[PDB]
Amino acid sequence: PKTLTVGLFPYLPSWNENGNEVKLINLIKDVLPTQVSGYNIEYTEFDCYSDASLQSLPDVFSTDSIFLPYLVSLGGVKSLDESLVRGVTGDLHSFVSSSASVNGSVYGFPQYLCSNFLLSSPNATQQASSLLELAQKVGYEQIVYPDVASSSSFTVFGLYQQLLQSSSSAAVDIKASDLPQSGDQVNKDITQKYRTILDSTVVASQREYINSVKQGKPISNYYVGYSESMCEIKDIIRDQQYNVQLIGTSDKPYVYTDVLALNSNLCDEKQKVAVEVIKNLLTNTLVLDLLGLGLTLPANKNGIAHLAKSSNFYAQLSQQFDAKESEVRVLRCVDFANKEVKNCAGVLRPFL
Ligand SMILES: Cc1ncc(Cc2csc(CCO)c2C)c(N)n1
Repeated sequence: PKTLTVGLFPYLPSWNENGNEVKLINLIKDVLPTQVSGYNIEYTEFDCYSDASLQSLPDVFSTDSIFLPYLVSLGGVKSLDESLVRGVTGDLHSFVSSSASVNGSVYGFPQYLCSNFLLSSPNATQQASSLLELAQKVGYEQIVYPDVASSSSFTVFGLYQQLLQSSSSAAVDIKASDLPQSGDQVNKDITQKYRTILDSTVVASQREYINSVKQGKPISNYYVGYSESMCEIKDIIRDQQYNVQLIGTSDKPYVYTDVLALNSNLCDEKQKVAVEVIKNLLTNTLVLDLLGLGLTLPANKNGIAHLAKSSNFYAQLSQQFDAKESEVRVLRCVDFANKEVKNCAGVLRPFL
């Protein structure tokens, strides 16, 4: 009868000790209430990195803000009042709030924060402000960066646009015309800088790096990747005193944000229930504590502060987001999504 379909961001950490796989998204799911305000609540995994899923939105969904402006253009999302979101999330960083803003309007509740952070060892032989700077200072094959070494589509597409584009505001909104279509459109200067980072990257996966740290013999004192990817050594990061920081590939540091948005076809009775479910997701201390176990970052200052009270890891990031608040950029797409990203990455790859 009256059911609320909730689409969750499914790309959360996963623990594994051979055979048995524990997914953090399952832990969070088995904590959220299935009965709210008379409505039945269905939590399912919503893959925003699938064009098919972006074509059929649920009542409420968690999408990467990278597709948000394009998602707004389809009209499938509902505009929200500034006060309504503020009363749920609380204080938001400038880049976080701007990541949910499209055409001077808020289109969802910021849920997750992420970036390619730099995990520096205690024996950090070098310090840097950009990955280009760290590439020159340390040298050939010294930094661990799995997504760059493996040339992941979103990373190949991502870094290229970060090096190329520049903005005064936080939102770096690009169109489909700004994408290389062949090879004569590929900026060689940008591709030259990407190569320097790739040259400074060791040919090693994430699993190989983690196992090295666990065995006490790290393959490198430098690691770049998602905060969630470091969750299997969160104790070692704390004990041995590893360092984390917002580092840009060049100049400005980039950030991913996942945003809980409401469908445009929601009635007034469903809108209040959806907000209630959302307010639970963002403020429930048990949910936040579970996020802390997977080292994934809440988007609001309150969620970050809560986890910063018992984690030095979160403490550094909270200091980082505050110190470089005006410098952080967020890449977004105006009139394209996954297909055009995968295609653009395929064009760029040979020139790397
Ligand atoms: C919380 C969080 N962590 C990481 C990401 C970034 C990501 C995760 S999977 C994926 C697909 C790559 O092919 C990307 C870009 C995100 N959006 N939110």
